[PDB]
Amino acid sequence: GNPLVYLDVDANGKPLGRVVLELKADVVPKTAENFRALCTGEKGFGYKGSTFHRVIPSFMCQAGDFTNHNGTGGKSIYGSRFPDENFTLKHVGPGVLSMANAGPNTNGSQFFICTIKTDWLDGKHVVFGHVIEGMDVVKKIESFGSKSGRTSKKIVITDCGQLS
Repeated sequence: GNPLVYLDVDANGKPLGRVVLELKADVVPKTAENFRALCTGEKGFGYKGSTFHRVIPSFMCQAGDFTNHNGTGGKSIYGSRFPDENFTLKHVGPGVLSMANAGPNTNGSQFFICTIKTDWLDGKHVVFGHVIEGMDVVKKIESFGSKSGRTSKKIVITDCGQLS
């Protein structure tokens, strides 16, 4: 079936716990495979040791810039960027996992977990999964954000990988 992956997250060097994500490879196989491989690190790069750099309360928590740590970087397993696969899954509520981007067809490695329904992103960001376990961890992360997105704690993905 669809991959299950995990992110273990610290804030200021102390563990918050684990976020488990289901990747909808049935719907968006290319987007799911990218995220899966960046969690395992099997291509020689990926999310381990990187940060949630942009966190906005009552919106979303964004991570995945493992090259520049600030929203300008990241890369996919295919190359620097890859196309929008489809917009079939929608931003229906808290727990949606979706690709951050810089306009059409600019997916790399940055992603976000919604903490509300973000319907205005439908047709603009590729949704590719959702939180299975660990919304409590997501709410902790969210609480360390700000309106500007700047975090008030250093929020690090210390470990990540594939469960199934």
